[PDB]
Amino acid sequence: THRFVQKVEEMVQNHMTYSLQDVGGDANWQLVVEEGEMKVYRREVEENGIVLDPLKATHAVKGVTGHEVCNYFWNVDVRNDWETTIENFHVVETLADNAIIIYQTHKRVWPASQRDVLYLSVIRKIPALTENDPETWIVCNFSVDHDSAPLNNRCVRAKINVAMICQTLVSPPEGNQEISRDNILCKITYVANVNPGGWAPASVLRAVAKREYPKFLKRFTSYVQEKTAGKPILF
Ligand SMILES: O=S(=O)(CCO)c1ccc(-c2ccc(C3CCCC3)c([C@@H]3C[C@@H]3c3ccccn3)c2)cc1
Repeated sequence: THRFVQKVEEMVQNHMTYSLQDVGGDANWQLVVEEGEMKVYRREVEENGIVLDPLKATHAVKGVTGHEVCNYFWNVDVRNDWETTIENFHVVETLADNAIIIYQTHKRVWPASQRDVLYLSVIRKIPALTENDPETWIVCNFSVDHDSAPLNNRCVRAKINVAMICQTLVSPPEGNQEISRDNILCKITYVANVNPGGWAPASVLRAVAKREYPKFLKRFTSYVQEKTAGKPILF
């Protein structure tokens, strides 16, 4: 269908295999911020003196489904309503109705150079592995090469592997009556592995992540709740 079908399958399954695991009981993850059901963890990792710190967060969001949260996360048309760190983005290629390649630049984090990034963004529904398990909706954004990447002399090229992974729990339907948003809960696992791609001072990157990831999770999840309130549910 397109040349990244196989790569998308591998990235998506790697997340299904490894990113969903619980880390509440795992001392290898440091719990760095908690704000109610929002739990943000990371591991301190450097390669060549450059911070890579794997970031993993869980959250539980009332009144929205995983399909909704993934649609709003993936849909480039609403990106600017919730995103606060992007300076410019351009859709570089459409691969399928569920997969695009995006070029974007991020607001500079002083005193490091601005970063840019070039990634495939894909949204998939992953069927329940057994009839006992929840279905999953996942967006994965992972860096790829491309010939129509911009020359941007201000920016160092970061590389990312991010996933927003959602499972949705509902009260079952009571005969012929729909499920209300009061009875739905979206369990989120969000993972972000970011390679700044060059020099950046470690303590500043760490302080910035510790502040901006929870701000992002809070703003984005509230944004989905606000936009879906009183709209029919899209399961
Ligand atoms: O969830 S997504 O796919 C949403 C689509 O954009 C995504 C999230 C985060 C990034 C990201 C890119 C660059 C940087 C750093 C690297 C060196 C200097 C800039 C960071 C650091 C961690 C801080 C950060 C955290 C959360 C949101 C934005 N910024 C994060 C990219 C994509």
